[PDB]
Amino acid sequence: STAGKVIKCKAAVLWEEKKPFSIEEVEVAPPKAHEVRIKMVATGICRSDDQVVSGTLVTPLPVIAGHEAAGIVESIGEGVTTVRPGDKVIPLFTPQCGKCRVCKHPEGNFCLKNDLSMPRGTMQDGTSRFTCRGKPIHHFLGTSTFSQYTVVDEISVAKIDAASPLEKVCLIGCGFSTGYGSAVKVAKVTQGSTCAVFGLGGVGLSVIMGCKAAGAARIIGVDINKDRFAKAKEVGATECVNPQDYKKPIQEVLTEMSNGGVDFSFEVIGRLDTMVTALSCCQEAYGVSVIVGVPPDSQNLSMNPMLLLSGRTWKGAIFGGFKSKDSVPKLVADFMAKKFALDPLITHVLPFEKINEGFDLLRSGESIRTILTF
Amino acid sequence: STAGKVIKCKAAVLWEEKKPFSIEEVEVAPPKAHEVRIKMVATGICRSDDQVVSGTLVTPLPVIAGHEAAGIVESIGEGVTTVRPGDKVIPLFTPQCGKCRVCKHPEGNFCLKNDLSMPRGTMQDGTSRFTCRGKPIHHFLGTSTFSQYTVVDEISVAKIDAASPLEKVCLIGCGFSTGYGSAVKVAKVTQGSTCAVFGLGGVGLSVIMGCKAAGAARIIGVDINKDRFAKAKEVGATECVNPQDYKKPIQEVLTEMSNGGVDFSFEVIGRLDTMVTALSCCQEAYGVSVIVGVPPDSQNLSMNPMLLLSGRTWKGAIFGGFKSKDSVPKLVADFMAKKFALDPLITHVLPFEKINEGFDLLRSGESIRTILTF
Ligand SMILES: NC(=O)c1ccc[n+]([C@@H]2O[C@H](COP(=O)([O-])OP(=O)(O)OC[C@H]3O[C@@H](n4cnc5c(N)ncnc54)[C@H](O)[C@@H]3O)[C@@H](O)[C@H]2O)c1
Ligand SMILES: NC(=O)c1ccc[n+]([C@@H]2O[C@H](COP(=O)([O-])OP(=O)(O)OC[C@H]3O[C@@H](n4cnc5c(N)ncnc54)[C@H](O)[C@@H]3O)[C@@H](O)[C@H]2O)c1
Ligand SMILES: OCc1ccc(F)cc1F
Ligand SMILES: OCc1ccc(F)cc1F
Ligand SMILES: [Zn+2]
Ligand SMILES: [Zn+2]
Ligand SMILES: [Zn+2]
Ligand SMILES: [Zn+2]
Repeated sequence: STAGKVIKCKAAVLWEEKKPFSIEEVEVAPPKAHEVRIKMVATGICRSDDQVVSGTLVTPLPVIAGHEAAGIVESIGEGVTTVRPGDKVIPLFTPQCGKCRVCKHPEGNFCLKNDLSMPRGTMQDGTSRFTCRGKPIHHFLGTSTFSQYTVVDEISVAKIDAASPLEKVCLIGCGFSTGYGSAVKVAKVTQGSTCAVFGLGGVGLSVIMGCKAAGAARIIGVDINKDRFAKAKEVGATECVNPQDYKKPIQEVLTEMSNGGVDFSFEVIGRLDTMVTALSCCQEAYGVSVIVGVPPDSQNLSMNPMLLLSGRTWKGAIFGGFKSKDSVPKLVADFMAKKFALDPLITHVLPFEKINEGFDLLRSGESIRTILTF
Repeated sequence: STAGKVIKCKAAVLWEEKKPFSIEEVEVAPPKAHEVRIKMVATGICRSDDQVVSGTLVTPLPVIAGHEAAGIVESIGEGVTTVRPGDKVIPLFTPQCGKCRVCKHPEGNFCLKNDLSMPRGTMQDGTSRFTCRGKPIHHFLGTSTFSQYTVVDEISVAKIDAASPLEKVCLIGCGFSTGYGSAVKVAKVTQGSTCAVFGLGGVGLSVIMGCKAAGAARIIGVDINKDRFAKAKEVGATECVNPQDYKKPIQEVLTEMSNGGVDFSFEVIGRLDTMVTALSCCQEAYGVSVIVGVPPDSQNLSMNPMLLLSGRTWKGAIFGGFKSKDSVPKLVADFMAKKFALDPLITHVLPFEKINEGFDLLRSGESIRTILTF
């Protein structure tokens, strides 16, 4: 008895940059044509959400943030054919319209309907389904998961296994898939190679899982927080180094360790300097470096193009290069088949009402992934 | 008769930056172990040699430049097994030692014995085989082809078909292979794709040849000199554009023409601004951009890493990605079998004695490639 009606529910609203989320009542409009309204079951706290609070990732405010989640369909608008009420689903922060040139390309995944390149913070139709204190609130990446209910366009949701544990597979909505895919699909890590992963938070650990699954012989974790090394080795790092321990630049250390440069490097932090360092540490003639971290808004890096002329390949990707709607159900199935592990990424599980505390664990460095439960 | 003795011959010596070459007598020492002394037959004037004169490409002076050439073995040092006196050969400015990690890698070609990354201007043993006015003269990229005779390490020379027309196949020693391989081996241009090529000199025309060979549907030539357009279309460009004709930046023009960005772009000029423009004009999610041009010494470019994070691939390569000693003889065999044409690249021919006039033709923009005959 909620279908077709406005739902009044709790959501975490970000009214302004550099302020705590405000947990309060919002109104969620019913889904229009080709839209899906979801009751949220679990959502992760991803560094990108903090970057929105920090102002380094720009998107229109006020906003309902959150993009890594899973829930259950409450209702569908007219014309929806891929999910039904009661289905378990994961919102897709990168859509898959299936009709654009990128969707049709065998390698591309950054669908042209995304709200990332030039964020509008609305539904595909340019409007919002959220109201709070009488004011319209923006959506974020077409997902907006920090709410007991959200509405998403059909191209931004995927149906998953009805038996999946939503408090774990929400990670397939961002963190896990991004890291894993950056290794196995974007870099295409090869058996017996040497990999270096800069940044050992939730996404970096997933890159390590991918490098191990691809059969890398050496996976060097790189982080300035040594507290992260233990878990990195658990999931597959063979060695870990802290740049702060050395008197010489880390790229020099890594080139020496790998007898001339690594086969694959990954920047999984979001800093301009580590992107160049990661590039440099890969072997100059055949090395490949993948940018995964989201850089600060509007800032350019500076680099010497001879680093590329010698033969290096540099690339970046969103969401591990996975075509989202095709891939997410498959990843959940693979998870149910024990093909990979999600527990090592989860360090804290908190009620949704503790979202601010969850963000504090992330900022302090205490957590890898905190999952919020509704 | 000359075996084991010093040979006195004419060479084009560059005593100082920004000055004409001095054609005068030099002394060329006999080859030491694993060295090969070559009587030169033809050499091309490549933009890189002019960059040495300009000082934008740094290597120790005074020097005998020249690196795109063919000739006939005059004598071999002790232990040489891959060429013999009388064989036709092409010197390799990127060596192939066959032993280092890069030589052993299936994709790499920038052998660690190269004299390009940290140029010393000598033979592999750290010394010079050239004397002029009683002073030692530096080698260039282990080739030094602007001389009637040169001495090269065995790893920097390839034996070619004894019936090869040396005044045409010298281009396989640089210009043609670099461009053609940049398209077919490095970028891996696909059938039906859209390519954009920045710079329509000798190497850019070779990239067009490779794109056409690979089956590209559209090949867009980009150059500020419209006099280059006719020849570009002759070798396969479908359209040519001069950035100076437009009010908007050329990456916007190319993105418009290609309905969202090109599949493959190539920077074949050597400017920092065009490397970034070329990267930008490839499609944001799956585009590939290859840097072929040689940038000014020690200068960094500035770019926004979001260009990569969306999915673009950026890479560069030396000599078309070709393992040099393995590939050169195969490229010559293919030329002899009419698999590709070299004549369209050659616009002028002069005797070696007119090398300065040859450089004037390149600098004025009149020539594509001038071949010098000894
Ligand atoms: N490309 C995408 O689709 C995508 C998806 C998810 C996340 N991201 C980006 O990935 C990055 C990683 O996200 P996360 O959730 O793992 O973040 P996180 O904060 O959990 O991990 C960051 C890690 O980097 C380390 N670090 C910080 N500064 C460092 C330095 N100078 N040198 C070495 N290590 C350093 C930190 O100690 C921490 O362990 C963020 O920028 C995030 O926005 C991108
Ligand atoms: N990677 C390698 O192994 C390798 C090998 C050979 C040459 N190179 C480099 O390749 C580059 C091209 O060599 P080339 O012999 O073809 O040179 P070239 O001078 O014959 O051609 C350069 C072309 O660029 C055009 N151009 C100049 N400025 C431009 C601008 N702003 N926009 C568009 N077009 C512009 C010129 O008009 C000209 O046609 C040089 O930098 C050279 O050193 C690299
Ligand atoms: O973590 C989700 C995410 C991924 C890429 C990006 F550029 C912004 C963003 F929010
Ligand atoms: O044209 C030969 C050549 C190729 C690449 C480079 F970096 C320098 C150089 F001289
Ligand atoms: Zn699409
Ligand atoms: Zn995320
Ligand atoms: Zn080698
Ligand atoms: Zn050259």
